[PDB]
Amino acid sequence: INPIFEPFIEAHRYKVAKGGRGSGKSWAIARLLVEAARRQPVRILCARELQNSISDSVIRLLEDTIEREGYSAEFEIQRSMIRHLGTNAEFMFYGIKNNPTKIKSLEGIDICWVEEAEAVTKESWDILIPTIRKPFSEIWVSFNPKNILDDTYQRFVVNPPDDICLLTVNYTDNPHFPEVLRLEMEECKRRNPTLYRHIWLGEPVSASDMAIIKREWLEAATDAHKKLGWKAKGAVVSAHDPSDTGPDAKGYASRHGSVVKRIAEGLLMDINEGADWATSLAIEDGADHYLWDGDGVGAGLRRQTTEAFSGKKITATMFKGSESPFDEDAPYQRTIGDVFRNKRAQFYYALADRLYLTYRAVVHGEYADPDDMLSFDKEAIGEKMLEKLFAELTQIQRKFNNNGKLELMTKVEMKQKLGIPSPNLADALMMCMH
Ligand SMILES: Nc1ncnc2c1ncn2[C@@H]1O[C@H](COP(=O)(O)OP(=O)(O)OP(=O)(O)O)[C@@H](O)[C@H]1O
Repeated sequence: INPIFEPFIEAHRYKVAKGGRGSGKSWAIARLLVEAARRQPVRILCARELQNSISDSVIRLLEDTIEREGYSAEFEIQRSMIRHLGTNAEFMFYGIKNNPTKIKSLEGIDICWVEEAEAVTKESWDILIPTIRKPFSEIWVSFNPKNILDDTYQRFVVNPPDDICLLTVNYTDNPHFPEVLRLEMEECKRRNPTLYRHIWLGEPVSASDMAIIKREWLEAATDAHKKLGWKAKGAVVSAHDPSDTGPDAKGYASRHGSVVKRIAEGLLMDINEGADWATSLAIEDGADHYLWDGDGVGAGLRRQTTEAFSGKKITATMFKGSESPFDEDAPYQRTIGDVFRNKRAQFYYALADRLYLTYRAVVHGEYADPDDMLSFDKEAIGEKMLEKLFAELTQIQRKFNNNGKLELMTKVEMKQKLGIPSPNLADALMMCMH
């Protein structure tokens, strides 16, 4: 048996293994679980978040282990069950989303193994954990970490329970590391160091220290006009971000007063189609104002935009983020110009203060004028889009400036350094602060 896992044979209420791909932690566990089964009448539940059929489950890998060691002649193998013929030990495999009624009813569970545990939401941990309540029962947990603010990572790494054996492992710890995987992993290290550290060295997605917007604010911000009770009041503003000539997706944002109402992504579109797209959406959303990025490829859109808005009262404006700050000589509320390097920084910061405010209002009770907060309308926007947006905002980053000014990493630099695509929803949403 693979020696790092030695602490698991001892008796802990919580046994957790976290790591990257190819760290041999599914194989090891299936091994230990099998060996335990040959020597004790243990009822072993194997639970996952989603199990739409039996093939999604860890049964195939227990059949493979069983055959690999040569134990085949000891076990009974059916469709949804494995049983040891001597000890009478039993494996069963359910999904926590599919059969919550069945999982509460189960009786006498000694060992529960959650696998692919990173997908397991909080509502499932709350349903499961009490059901494994026999004394000296253990709950075994394997997982690759995604975001640092997901429940599973919170529950065991951040705010651990009592009696936890926490093992960390990478491929750097796998004695039998297949070439099939060594290949995928070398390709990755070279093409995208940042995705590599996520995937293979199992480092979770966390807030950078240079980040201007906290995830928590965004959550707080969601439906914050429904939580504090105030309505969308103001002009409607729409923003289009034309992206580039690359694969990256076009952005459109839009709000009514302090409430954001549409976040749309524009796909498979050139500059003019993309132009026609956002232009119609701004008409559709009854925009009073409509801006767009002209810094790059968007510079020549001007004529096509004003022609689209002919007949309607809609101000169209080419926004340039690299230009000096709006009202740069005005004092800061030391001048504006002293404080921001360009309009791009100015308006991401407007956004963040707005967010931060709402967050203080929603979460600590502190008053703030609804004209100063920001609220995401979840029904309007639709949770898919909403999530894409939140993933992007939280990567917007501060970079050093030699004159003490506030300045952001440019989209090109984020793409180059973070290996992420261009944050065009964020950039579209940012432009709405004007
Ligand atoms: N004890 C072992 N003996 C032989 N090969 C092993 C052993 N442990 C791991 N391996 C090899 O390393 C590979 C990775 O194993 P495993 O699937 O457990 O990794 P994992 O941590 O579950 O990764 P993932 O997160 O992709 O599920 C396996 O396919 C296997 O071929």
